[PDB]
Amino acid sequence: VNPTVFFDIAVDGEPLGRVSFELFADKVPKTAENFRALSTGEKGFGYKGSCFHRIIPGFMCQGGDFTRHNGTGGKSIYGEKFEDENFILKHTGPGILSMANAGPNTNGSQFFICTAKTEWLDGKHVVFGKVKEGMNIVEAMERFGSRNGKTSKKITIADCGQLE
Repeated sequence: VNPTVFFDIAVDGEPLGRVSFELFADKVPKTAENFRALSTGEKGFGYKGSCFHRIIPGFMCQGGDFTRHNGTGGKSIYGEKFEDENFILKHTGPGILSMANAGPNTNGSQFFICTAKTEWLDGKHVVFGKVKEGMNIVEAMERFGSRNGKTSKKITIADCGQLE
């Protein structure tokens, strides 16, 4: 019953591969629905064509700023930034999908994929999904990042949507 969504990743415009996600709608329905709807584009805006603007190897890949492309933008499907739904799920290792934010109850569209256990984020960022297939593609993405997060190649979501 939990939705599955996919991202088709490109690097400087060349296809890299697909990464799918299980979205934990049974535990965090409002947060999972936000990400699902942005991935299908069914509200008229969303992730398709956006970039991963901050990649720090051994740490995480951050994306979802489809409005300013640099970490300062993005917006939810709810017309404003929304609340931290709960912190039931923890940052337990690589593949965890979590919401970026600018402090309590400031969720928009930005998210990150963990590439290591990041337990210091527990209780600060809402975990809402996990990579299902294509962890190897996130590992290939990670190699284009750097210590300060700048990417050495443009990493874009060439296509995205809902699976099954």
